[PDB]
Amino acid sequence: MKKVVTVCPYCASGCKINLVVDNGKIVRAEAAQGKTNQGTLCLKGYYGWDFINDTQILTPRLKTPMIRRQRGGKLEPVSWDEALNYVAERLSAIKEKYGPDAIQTTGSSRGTGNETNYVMQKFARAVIGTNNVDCCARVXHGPSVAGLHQSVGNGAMSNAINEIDNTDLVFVFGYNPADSHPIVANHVINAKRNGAKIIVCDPRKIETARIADMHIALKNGSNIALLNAMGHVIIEENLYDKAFVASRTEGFEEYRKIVEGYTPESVEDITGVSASEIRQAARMYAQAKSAAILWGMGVTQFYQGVETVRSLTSLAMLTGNLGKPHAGVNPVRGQNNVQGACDMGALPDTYPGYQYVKDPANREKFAKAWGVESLPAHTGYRISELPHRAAHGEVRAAYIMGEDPLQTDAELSAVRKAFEDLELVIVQDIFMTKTASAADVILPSTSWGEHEGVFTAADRGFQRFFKAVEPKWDLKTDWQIISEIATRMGYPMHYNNTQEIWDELRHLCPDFYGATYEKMGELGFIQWPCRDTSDADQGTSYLFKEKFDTPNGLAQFFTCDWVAPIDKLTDEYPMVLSTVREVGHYSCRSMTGNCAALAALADEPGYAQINTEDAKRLGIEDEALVWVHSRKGKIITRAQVSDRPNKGAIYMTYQWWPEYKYCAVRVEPIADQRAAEQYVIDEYNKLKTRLREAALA
Ligand SMILES: Nc1nc2c(c(=O)[nH]1)N[C@H]1C(S)=C(S)[C@@H](COP(=O)(O)OP(=O)(O)OC[C@H]3O[C@@H](n4cnc5c(=O)[nH]c(N)nc54)[C@H](O)[C@@H]3O)O[C@H]1N2
Ligand SMILES: Nc1nc2c(c(=O)[nH]1)N[C@H]1C(S)=C(S)[C@@H](COP(=O)(O)OP(=O)(O)OC[C@H]3O[C@@H](n4cnc5c(=O)[nH]c(N)nc54)[C@H](O)[C@@H]3O)O[C@H]1N2
Ligand code: SF4
Ligand SMILES: [Mo+4]
Repeated sequence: MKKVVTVCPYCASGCKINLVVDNGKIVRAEAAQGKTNQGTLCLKGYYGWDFINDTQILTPRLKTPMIRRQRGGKLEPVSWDEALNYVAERLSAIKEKYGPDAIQTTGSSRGTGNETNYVMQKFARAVIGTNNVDCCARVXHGPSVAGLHQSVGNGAMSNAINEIDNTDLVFVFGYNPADSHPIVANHVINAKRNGAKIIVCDPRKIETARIADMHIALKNGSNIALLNAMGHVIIEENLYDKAFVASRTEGFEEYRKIVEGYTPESVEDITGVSASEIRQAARMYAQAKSAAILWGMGVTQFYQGVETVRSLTSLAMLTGNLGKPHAGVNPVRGQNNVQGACDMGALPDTYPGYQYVKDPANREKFAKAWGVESLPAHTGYRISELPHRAAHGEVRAAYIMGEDPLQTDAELSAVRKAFEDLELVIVQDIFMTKTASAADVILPSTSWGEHEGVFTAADRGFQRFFKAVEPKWDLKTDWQIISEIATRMGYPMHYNNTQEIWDELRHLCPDFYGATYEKMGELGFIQWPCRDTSDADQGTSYLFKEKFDTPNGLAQFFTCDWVAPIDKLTDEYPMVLSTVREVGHYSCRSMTGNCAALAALADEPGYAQINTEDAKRLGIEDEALVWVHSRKGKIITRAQVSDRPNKGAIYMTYQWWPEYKYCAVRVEPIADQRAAEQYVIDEYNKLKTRLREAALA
């Protein structure tokens, strides 16, 4: 019996886990003394390791490569040699004929690791010769990045997760850590425990709200309105940090100009918050010696999402809550490694280390390092643009690794036809997902407990995770697959281990250079920038101490006018629909749902939080399956009646097989519940056998 140290592959909290191995199998998992979790794990880290053993509760783990040698296809098992040769040849042929930009590749924000993301972007750039690399996941706060990037020059959490504990005030906005990042919620509770004030801006009465000094339950979608009003009060009452605004920012006057009209009274009906509440929240935020803002999707998944991010960052600027510890602007994003995949350059406009491909010097260094004449300089296509690029014949092949767009992208039928429009779709995954079943070629890889690497936690903290068990089938790591394809296409690539990949990149990225494997060790948490390999350099806790990373080093102010959501509530669709998380289960459902204990927790079709009062009116009972109506939309879900959601809006999840946070719908009860249940079991059985029939063939 031995314990192998790893990092949770669920959410970005970065909890260290000791996987206990006995014989050649993982026996159980227990918390380790990581930087962030310090001996605590939530339900998913504790029980979510089971999926590695191919339980088949939902879908089987991929065991062999496959090729569908005819669109009306029999996806048939094949040797690695046939798969790899097939891909390298198709890609070469597509490239020569239509050009490198005719192929699209994806990074992956899950259990694969940073190293393989560096290998895929290298593959796209040095081998195919395109900048078409991108992560879907990087919509975990896609808007956050550039939005935040224009205000501050860096889209990362400005301060450490561990710095939260000592904030004087936590400003939670469109963020529900209790379900989303359990271990980060603990840091917030500990902050309150150390004596911090807490303000929660959220429509729903989430867990955090109950410990909050002030719960600002604004109306779904009234974001910029309240934000402008708060900025208004802060300036009106002279609560801003003038010295800071003068020496470190730009844009005050134009911001001030706009927020002027946004008096608290003027926005009481739009936000549904009383002016005194607004003023009080604004003063509490302004009065705190140090305040930290944490946000999530309730900010980004809105048309005015990108605006709200910059609008919040402005409050932080106004109050000089940047450049010091226990403060900051902190988008706590989703996946265990959404941060890493970005840090590794799995983006169409930067090499790893946030070294823009548009810089001739950056290209010179990389092209030299990669032993290549020229590296493309123009931005690549974004994975979100696939349907469109495929339809118009601009991208002829998609190399999708560790993503499930045929389950996760909006209006999935769109991606089904893109797949239909593409000449070739390669899907490299760990499970027979809906996306994998639609592919032309499946390339099976190792999973999280079967390989090693590094992940970057929510706050840019690099961490090592180790291989705890061998794959039981003939699998290759994602980077071995890409490397061999690269080699068969004429570009020599092979690595003996992930440290070979890491050291290579360390040498090509100044801000990552000091974070050696040794420094990270089994429990080191090293936040970049980490420039010197010397033990004296343990990383950077908070960003912007001296300057701001914007071209002229000053943060940039911004807000705009509040604009009501696109979905007009009607007498026909009187309710607002918004999605939300819940522990137990995790996004894609492929891992969480293939764990015996976790699958026991989540029911099909899944819940829809409905407000006690709303339900009564509509004649909807708790646990009762229900109908949710929209334009060209009707979904069946189980009602979870409660006082938590706010009257007028229902909150479903999406972890079941664009202004995503606001949608006008009409919830209606079901009479023949028994005919509804059977329908659900029926559809679920159908999909399950489908995927099974695809893999087990
Ligand atoms: N409609 C809609 N679209 C969205 C969002 C939304 O909420 N709604 N949100 C955005 C956000 S925040 C996110 S997080 C994304 C999420 O969407 P995706 O990026 O698709 O994320 P997952 O669905 O978690 O898919 C990860 C896949 O990688 C596979 N995988 C896991 N480990 C490995 C590995 O080691 N190797 C390989 N090759 N594969 C592996 C898993 O089995 C799974 O199939 O979508 C974004 N776009
Ligand atoms: N258990 C579990 N945890 C997860 C995941 C999972 O699948 N399961 N997925 C991970 C991933 S990939 C992601 S992207 C994150 C997403 O997690 P979060 O960023 O926490 O996002 P949600 O819970 O979807 O929405 C956050 C909050 O925004 C609030 N909100 C909605 N509309 C508004 C608004 O108009 N204004 C304001 N102020 N608030 C609003 C909602 O009530 C909700 O409480 O979770 C991650 N953690
Ligand atoms: S908080 Fe997140 S990273 Fe930690 S054990 Fe739970 S799912 Fe894993
Ligand atoms: Mo996400």
